[PDB]
Amino acid sequence: DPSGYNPAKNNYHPVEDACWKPGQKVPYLAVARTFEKIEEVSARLRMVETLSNLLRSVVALSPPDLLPVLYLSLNHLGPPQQGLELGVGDGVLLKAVAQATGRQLESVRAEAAEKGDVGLVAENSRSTQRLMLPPPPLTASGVFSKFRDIARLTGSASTAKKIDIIKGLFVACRHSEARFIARSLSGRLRLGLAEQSVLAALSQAVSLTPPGQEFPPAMVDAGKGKTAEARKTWLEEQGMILKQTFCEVPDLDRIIPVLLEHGLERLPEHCKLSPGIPLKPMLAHPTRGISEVLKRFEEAAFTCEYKYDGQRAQIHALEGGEVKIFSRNQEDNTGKYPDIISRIPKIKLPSVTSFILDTEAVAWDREKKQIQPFQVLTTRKRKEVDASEIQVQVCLYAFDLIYLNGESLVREPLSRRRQLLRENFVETEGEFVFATSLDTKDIEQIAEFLEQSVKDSCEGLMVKTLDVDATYEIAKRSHNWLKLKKDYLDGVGDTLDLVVIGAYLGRGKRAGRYGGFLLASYDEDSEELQAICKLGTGFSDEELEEHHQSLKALVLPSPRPYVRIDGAVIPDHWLDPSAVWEVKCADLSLSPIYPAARGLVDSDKGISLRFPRFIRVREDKQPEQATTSAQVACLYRKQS
Amino acid sequence: MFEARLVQGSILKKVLEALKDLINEACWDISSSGVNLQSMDSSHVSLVQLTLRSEGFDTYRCDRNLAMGVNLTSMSKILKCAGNEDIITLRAEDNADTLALVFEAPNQEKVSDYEMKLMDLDVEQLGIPEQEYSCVVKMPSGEFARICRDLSHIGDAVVISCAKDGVKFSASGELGNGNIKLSQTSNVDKEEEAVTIEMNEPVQLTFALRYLNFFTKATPLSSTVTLSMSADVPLVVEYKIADMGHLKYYLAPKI
Amino acid sequence: MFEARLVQGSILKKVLEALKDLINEACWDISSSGVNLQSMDSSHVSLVQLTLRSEGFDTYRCDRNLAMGVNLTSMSKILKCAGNEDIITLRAEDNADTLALVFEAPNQEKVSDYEMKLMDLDVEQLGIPEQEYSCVVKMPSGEFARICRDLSHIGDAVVISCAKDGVKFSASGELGNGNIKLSQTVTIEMNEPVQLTFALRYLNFFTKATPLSSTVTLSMSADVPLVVEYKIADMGHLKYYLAPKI
Amino acid sequence: MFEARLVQGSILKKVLEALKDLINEACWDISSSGVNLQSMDSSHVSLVQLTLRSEGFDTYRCDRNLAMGVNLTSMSKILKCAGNEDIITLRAEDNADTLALVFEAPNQEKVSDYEMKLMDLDVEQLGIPEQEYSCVVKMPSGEFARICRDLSHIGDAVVISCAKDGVKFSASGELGNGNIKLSQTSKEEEAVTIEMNEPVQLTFALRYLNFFTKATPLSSTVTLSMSADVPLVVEYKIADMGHLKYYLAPKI
Amino acid sequence: GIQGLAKLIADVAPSAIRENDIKSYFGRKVAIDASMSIYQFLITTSHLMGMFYRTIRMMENGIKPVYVFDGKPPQLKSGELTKQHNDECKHLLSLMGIPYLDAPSEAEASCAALVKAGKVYAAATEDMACLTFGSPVLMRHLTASEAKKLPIQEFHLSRILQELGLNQEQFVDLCILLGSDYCESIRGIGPKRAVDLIQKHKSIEEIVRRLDPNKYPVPENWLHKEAHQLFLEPEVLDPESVELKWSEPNEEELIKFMCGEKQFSEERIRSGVKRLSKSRQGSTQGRLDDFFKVTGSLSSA
DNA sequence: GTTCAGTCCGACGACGCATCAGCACAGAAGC
DNA sequence: GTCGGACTGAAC
DNA sequence: GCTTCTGTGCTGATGCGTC
Ligand SMILES: *O=P([O])([O])O[C][C]1O[C](N2[C]=NC3=C2N=[C]N=C3[N])[C]([O])[C]1[O]
Repeated sequence: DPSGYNPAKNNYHPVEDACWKPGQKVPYLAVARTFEKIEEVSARLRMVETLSNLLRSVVALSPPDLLPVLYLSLNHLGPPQQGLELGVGDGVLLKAVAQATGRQLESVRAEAAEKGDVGLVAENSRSTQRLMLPPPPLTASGVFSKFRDIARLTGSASTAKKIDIIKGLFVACRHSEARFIARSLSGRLRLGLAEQSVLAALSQAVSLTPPGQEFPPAMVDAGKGKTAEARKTWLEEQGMILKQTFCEVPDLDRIIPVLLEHGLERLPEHCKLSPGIPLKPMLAHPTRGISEVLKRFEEAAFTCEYKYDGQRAQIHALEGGEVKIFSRNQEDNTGKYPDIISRIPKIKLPSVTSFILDTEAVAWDREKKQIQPFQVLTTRKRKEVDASEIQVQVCLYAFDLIYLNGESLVREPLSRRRQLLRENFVETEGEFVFATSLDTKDIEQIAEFLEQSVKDSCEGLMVKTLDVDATYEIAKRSHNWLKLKKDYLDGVGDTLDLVVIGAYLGRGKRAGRYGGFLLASYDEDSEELQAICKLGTGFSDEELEEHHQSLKALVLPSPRPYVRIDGAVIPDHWLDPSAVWEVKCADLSLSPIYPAARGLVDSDKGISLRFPRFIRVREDKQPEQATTSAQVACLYRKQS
Repeated sequence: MFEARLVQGSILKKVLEALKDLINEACWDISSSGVNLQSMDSSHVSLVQLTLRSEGFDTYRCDRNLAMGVNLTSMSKILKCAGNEDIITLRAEDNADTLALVFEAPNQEKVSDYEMKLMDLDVEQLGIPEQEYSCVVKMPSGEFARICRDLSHIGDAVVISCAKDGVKFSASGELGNGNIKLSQTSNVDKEEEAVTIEMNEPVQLTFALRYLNFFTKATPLSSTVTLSMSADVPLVVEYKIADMGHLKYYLAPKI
Repeated sequence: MFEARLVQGSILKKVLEALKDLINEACWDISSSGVNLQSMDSSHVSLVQLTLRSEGFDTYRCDRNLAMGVNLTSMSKILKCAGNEDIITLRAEDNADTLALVFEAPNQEKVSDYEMKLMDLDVEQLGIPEQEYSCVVKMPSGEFARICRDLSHIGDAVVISCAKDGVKFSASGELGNGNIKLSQTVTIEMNEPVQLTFALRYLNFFTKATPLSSTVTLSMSADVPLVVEYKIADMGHLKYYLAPKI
Repeated sequence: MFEARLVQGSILKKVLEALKDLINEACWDISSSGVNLQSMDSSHVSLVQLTLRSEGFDTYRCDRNLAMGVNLTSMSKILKCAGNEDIITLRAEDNADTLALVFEAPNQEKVSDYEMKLMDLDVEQLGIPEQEYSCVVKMPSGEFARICRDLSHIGDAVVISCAKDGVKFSASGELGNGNIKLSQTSKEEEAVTIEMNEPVQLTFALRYLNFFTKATPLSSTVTLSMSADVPLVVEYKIADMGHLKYYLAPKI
Repeated sequence: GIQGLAKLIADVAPSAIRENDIKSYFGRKVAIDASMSIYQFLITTSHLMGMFYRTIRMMENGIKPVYVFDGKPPQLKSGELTKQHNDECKHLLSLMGIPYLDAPSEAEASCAALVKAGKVYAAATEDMACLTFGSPVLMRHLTASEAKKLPIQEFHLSRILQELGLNQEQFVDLCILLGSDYCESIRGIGPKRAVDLIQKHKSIEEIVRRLDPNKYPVPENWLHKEAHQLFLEPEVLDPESVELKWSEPNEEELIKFMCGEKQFSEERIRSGVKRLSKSRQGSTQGRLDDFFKVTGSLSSA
């Protein structure tokens, strides 16, 4: 009986407190009960505890059901290098609910908008559509099989096939599994816990109850007799072993099977890094200015780098001559740049066999011999690998070395890495170059190189240490390199002052209030408001509550004719424009969807804000006094 | 080892086409008695059962009981590639991985052949009991087909209510509501064109128009069909394919 | 209270198949005289008049005039069900938001009824004056329709020429030009010669009504809206009015 | 300049409708002997030879030899607006800028005319030598089209086989292979006759056959000719007036 | 133009505001104020480039433009506190076959006089002064460029006046008080006040005398009188003194000088004079209300 | 011993290639 | 991309 | 000629991958 299944009970026993017999496929109902117990809890370490409890139960009763229940909590459908994705829209889910509950679409949309959650409305309702056979209860293996089938089934009339399968899963719910299936299909599982925390709950479970025990499990608490603190010290050093083992090779399909059949301490003996498998790339931390860099790197001798506005690429060259290219978010993007694969005979020196390197790829002008913006790259085609007719050329900027000729280098100082990078490759002007780096601690050259970068078409500054914390290993700290943004380095940036025109209802944590906004500039040569962006970030909880409480009475049932919108999301409410909110922008860009500033530079393409952020409610103004589209164009010109 | 020749291949065309829309993969069991096809839909809402008997075949010879897993799409298209009047001969031997179809023309000069790839298939078998039914109606195939083809536009589900005076359909939705009260064809027994009702107790229920639109595809096999309705029971729709067989459908209600 | 019965239900199918397309939403005026309906099109470049006198109704009662606004795409979808020879009967209450319909098959077996939702719709109405047309052509609708289709295949501007000696239709497109003629063997009546131009971007929408009547009449005068008229049995007729292309 | 009249306008209606999906523009060459049109397709893989001999029409008058570039889609949009039973007439001048098409109905209540814009085109002319094709077959056209409609449904390539008393079409793909069997007949309302020399087997694109198939109402009997690796000749005999000959490349 | 009155209408009576699209105005003669139009055309041949291309664009959809130039401007509060480029526009009107009128004063008054006397169906301007001058129909935003989408906004003075019930003088006073170019108004009472105060006090003179606090800043020199008589009977020409006729446009005369004085794309200008000329084969289709009178409206219960 | 200091997690945003749905009509097939 | 948000640790 | 539909694109609408 899983209907009272309680993992919140103190001292869980891996076999005695479960609700299925061993050898059986794990009942998805228990996974749903456990997700409902996790969301009821706020404390993060208590959530990792409850997930570790359940991972321990699975490896005690049904070890083969491990791999799916990870993805039932991790929401992912496979290694990102394969390219598998669910490919279902939230509209499709809302129509499937309407079919399986028999309720008409307008009412369900209105309920889902007032609650902000498809999983809540999946319950409290029935279609009375009684089948002749009450359905078989779903397994976690079965749930995963049906989700990968939704990912696989495509082609003409595919939304019928998807609707059918989703109907079938939905009518097979018993008590409360439906809410979590509704979440599961959106890519928005809202579990309150993610990759690092599932890896932690896993590490705790596999340390408490190792694989290779026969049933009934001979050992359940490998920490027995130790004090909880020294237990925690053993747990966390083992957890660091797991995290590093996960970092050197991203995919659980190489980790979890060998974890069962060899055990957790001997993992690194088999799991060596090699060209042809991608690896987790470094992240960056937002810092405002050079005193902060100097306190962060006081003992650390560091060097300076341009932040180029390109795409991150890892190159993985095998000795047999096949070479692959991978993005930040792990996907195989090779065949976007087959001409680079044609360039490989000339790039490496004749004395080397294979390598792994990291590079920023930027489109390059052949006769102009200059950089071009990210808006150039984003329009690059993706599916066809046709190198005969090439439209947009590319040049490479190096910024780190991983692997050379059969030696791993991730563990090493950036000094020896960059030395071996330079001493073991040839530069090719217009094809591939080192990023220029200046090797000093004086603030003047740093703010000089800042100016040189912002005038050499780059975003900001990158800072890296040569040896102190310099190594590639994410698990110690993910953010070993620093991003120095122009955004607050100027003290105040491209501030703009925009009128409210419309609001979006809140969802998730934001539900029961507003959750997004639409804003306008003023067009005085028409006396009308041009929609310029959607605002959704940078307002705090209680100032959001103040924005809602000010807007509640300000609605209008109709669109007032003073609005201009097109293609952009039709708002949930129309608002009379009575206040202005100062906001911040990171870049102006030529929106193919927004009307504002159309024809002041390009005829049809309007203008909108890269990376918009709210700042302050400008309570004293009148609406027409706000920013004009002519100023907006002036700023755009000033960007070049 | 199987061989089965039948003169009117048109029935075989009609039944494959009429089944395609509801299921893509199904199994025949072939035995020396004849052929059966039981199958379930992916929603597991609508169950279908076809039965053929050897005396309906002209030249029937099965020695070993063989299951054929077949994708409806490829074989439906193969019979779209055939004439109505053509004499059709299925052939295979023990553990044959390929299904042979012979098509015979009335000109003697044309004798076409098509090979279909078989495939592995496992299907769930369910045992629906024969029983009394509270209401039974015989209707011309056209009249029920038209009623449903119409009412598909007025709503999504139909509230049926059979009685001794006449069977009622009724529905409601986006544009209004719509009722059809077929009476019983009582004073003149035309047989070929009659509506007939027999009822021990009235039954009233609700059903899905998508699947009724999927069911009605077998209307060209017979000028009439029979409906069995009973309280809380899956609707039985039956198509008596002359003296070669029966095709039956169960519909899970919307109670 | 509204109650009208009509054995010729099959014409209502044919009427609603033509009215729906040029006017998605329209209003009948129901009177002691019978049923009528007038409305203009989108550009205000054409209008329709439907006339049906109470004489042809198998039973009629009406205590006062009634104005009913209805979406004609809804009535077309409804009547895409009703049978090709059914008796059609219309009913309405004193202040209802719904119209009742009752359909009886000839064989008495399939008996149907419906109750549609009304919508509030007030539309402008134009009172056409009585007049004589310098040209009247009376001729089979089936050739007229084919000629209009054949000409808008090439170009949208049509010239219609009417005189004692014959009818002519002239048009041209980016590919070149064409002329069609009809000989008195079609019947023409005239007082003064007339020649005018119109848009086939309405005449090929007009010629939908081919099933409503076996023949059409064209009424024309200098600088006057062309009238295209179809008879409805004895019970009434349908007219279209099209502004000229000056 | 010339003038030409034929009572059976449907003949030229079908003559056009057969070509409309092969080539959008072509040079019609008109001379005192008759009308010729030789052209390749939009892809060089095939050729057409359409010939109508002058004595085949009811009235012919050509005094100056002339070739016009013609938009075939345009003339399709012309003739679609006329009944099949009407008398056709065509007139052309020496200054080839407009052609006059005239429609004379059998009910003389309607006679009509259209003037069409001409164009200048130079078709790449070629020489088609007559040759003894190692296999040739004559058959009724309606089933030959059905066979093509069937085989192209399962795949995009077809293989012919031509033996001394047996011809077969074959096509293979994901859902299997379909074989169509032809045995010679030797009298009935229609017959299939084989003029064999040596046995052969060839391959052809079912797509271009799916376009060729629109010529079926123009003839009862269609004749197909081939050798080793030469193109398939397909002739529709257009009365005692002339012929429509396709030439389709064999797939390697 | 009068401040904020479009806002008052768009909040109180959107029903007389009709959003419509360019091809709905076929056949229409339109009385264009040349002054505001050439002013936006300047925003050195750009004033001519808009004067050419916008005129073409109007001609394409059956619209016949009537350019009206200014005369003596009245005693503006700002202006009473050059025609090289103006007559440059008069040059190509004759050279492209479009008429030029010269008003005795602000051309918006003479455009409104033309509309209110049946000679023309709509105007072309952005300022509501023409509605206040008595024009029953105002058509606005037409003169915008091809990319700036701007569907064309009708205003219906008759419907506005009917819905509030407040007469033409009781609309002139609204405009003056709501903030004209002729004087300042009372900056102490909100723009929303105008409809309600006119409903309660249907004149500026009755409106000021009832409430005399220090918080009500009536104009220091109270020109809320003189503008009322100006908008009642402005200095305008006789409409029937000029029978409008649209002539054959020149095929070459403009282009022989056009690329010559201001080097610009030959192909755009030559195609422009072709397309505008071909649109004159249209302008043809008419409307039934011109043939048959409106008996009225019939209202469902 | 608590006002900091850092993690980590998901709130939200803007573009754009792909890729499939939804009319819409010629077209052919079916009759 | 980016900003806020709740909570354990930081360590005085 | 009529039927419903099929095979036909063309244009519109989001999902998901950059950042
Ligand atoms: O955290 P953010 O996304 O703001 O920054 C990381 C992002 O910056 C880009 N990048 C440009 N140049 C780089 C670089 N990363 C690392 N080194 C150099 N030299 C790249 O798109 C990163 O993902």
